[PDB]
Amino acid sequence: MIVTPASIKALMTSWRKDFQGGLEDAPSQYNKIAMVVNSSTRSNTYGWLGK
Amino acid sequence: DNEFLFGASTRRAAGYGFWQMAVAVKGDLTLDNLWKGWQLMRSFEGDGGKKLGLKPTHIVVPVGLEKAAEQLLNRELFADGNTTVSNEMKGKLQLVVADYL
Amino acid sequence: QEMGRSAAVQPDELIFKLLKDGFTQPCYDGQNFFDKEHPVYPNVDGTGSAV
Amino acid sequence: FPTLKEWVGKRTIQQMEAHGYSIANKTFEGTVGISRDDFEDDNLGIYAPIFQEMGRSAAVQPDELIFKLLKDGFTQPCYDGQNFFDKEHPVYPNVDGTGSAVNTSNIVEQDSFSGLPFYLLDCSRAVKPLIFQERRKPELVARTRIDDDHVFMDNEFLFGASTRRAAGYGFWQMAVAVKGDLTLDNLWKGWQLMRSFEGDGGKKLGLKPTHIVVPVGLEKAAEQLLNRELFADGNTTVSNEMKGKLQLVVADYL
Amino acid sequence: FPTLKEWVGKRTIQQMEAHGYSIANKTFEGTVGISRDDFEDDNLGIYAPIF
Repeated sequence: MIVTPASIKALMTSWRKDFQGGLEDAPSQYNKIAMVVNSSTRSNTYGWLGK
Repeated sequence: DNEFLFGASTRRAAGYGFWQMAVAVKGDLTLDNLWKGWQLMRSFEGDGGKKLGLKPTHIVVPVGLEKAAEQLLNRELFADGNTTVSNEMKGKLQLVVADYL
Repeated sequence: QEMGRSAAVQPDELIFKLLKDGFTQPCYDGQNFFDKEHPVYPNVDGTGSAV
Repeated sequence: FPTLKEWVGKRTIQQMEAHGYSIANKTFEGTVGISRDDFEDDNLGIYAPIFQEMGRSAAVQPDELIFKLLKDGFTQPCYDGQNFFDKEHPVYPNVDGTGSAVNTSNIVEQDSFSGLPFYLLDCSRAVKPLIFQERRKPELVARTRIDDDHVFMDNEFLFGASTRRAAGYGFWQMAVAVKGDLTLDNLWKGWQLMRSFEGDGGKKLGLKPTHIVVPVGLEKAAEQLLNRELFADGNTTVSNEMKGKLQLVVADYL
Repeated sequence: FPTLKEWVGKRTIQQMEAHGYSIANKTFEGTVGISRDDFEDDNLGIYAPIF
């Protein structure tokens, strides 16, 4: 039996990438309650007329 | 500096619409509180005495109130005070269990 | 990929934080979004004694 | 990645973290011996399926290994240094794992309980809670050559099998142990505990149990809870709202 | 390897050993600055052999 040191025995591992994405984020569900509007300048102004 | 830099940037904004189309219930997720919110929202009026037509469509609850939501909206026959009764508010509302992502 | 996901997640963190702290942020009529004093004037022109 | 923050002056450079975990393989053996004369001197074919018994004896190890994992999940460690089922899993308020850690719980405990616990896992995402790594495929050897040293010097046949494999844990956020009765309240408590876990920095993870593992002695309660269409919830007949959501795994701990 | 002996009887199984050693490496930097004007009027070519 060859008495190898501790560091050499610790280097004798194989790298596996099964844990790559970590834990996935929660589902996205903001489109159900919000209205999406695109702005083109410094700010948007909205205006409506009373009855 | 012998450094690698990774950066991101976006230009977005979030704002409020009409206050008349939302109601916050600061209570327990019981049938009575849900109906109170429903009727309170249906009682809203516009300026000058006009009668708007509004009624809830969505219900948003934290992830800590999932038990009460599933035991109230997704039960065909549930308990109404120690007697088994039919559920009259099963498909009326859409449940959104938000994690506040 | 991680920074792309972090950028993508933001619209939900924005919208759902808006409902949550809706008791303090102001809305169009001047008061907070969730409030117990939201004026409803008796005249169409927005002039009278608010209820 | 760090959460996006409002840009007022100059970009503030932040930090991230990386994690690591290791599982070590172990070797296994099993052998049996029958004399050559007795093996070759049967006409009833009674000693014939020794090779089949070899295969069926080495094909049952993975189940034993995996289920012995869960059972002793309160002692063996996970990637963060604590035990798999522990009430002190550190969760930091910064993405780079730097700050005042708050101890998060992985166990649901009932007062003065002396029964068999049951487990709730989430086997839906890319990484399953438990890992089973195999180093070398099992090898089955039957020493029957007439010039074999043992055959030559002892007139005895040797039948042996050997495997080299191990098993380990995955993410602690994807498994919850309930040390309590198998009732509706405990099941929902475990569900809500699993649903409330979040990563470092306030990152919201979407986790939801998909399997429930119970021992053989809890099959009565499991079948009385997850299969009854109309059950009793507080001395009242109400519809089962958790029928068809979880998958039952009655493990013999093979 | 163990020294060879005279083979009388059965062989004896001896042992061996292994060693280890690691060296870490460092980074060195060095810089010098010259104005654009004084470098772009080199008719002679005196500042050119700085590499």
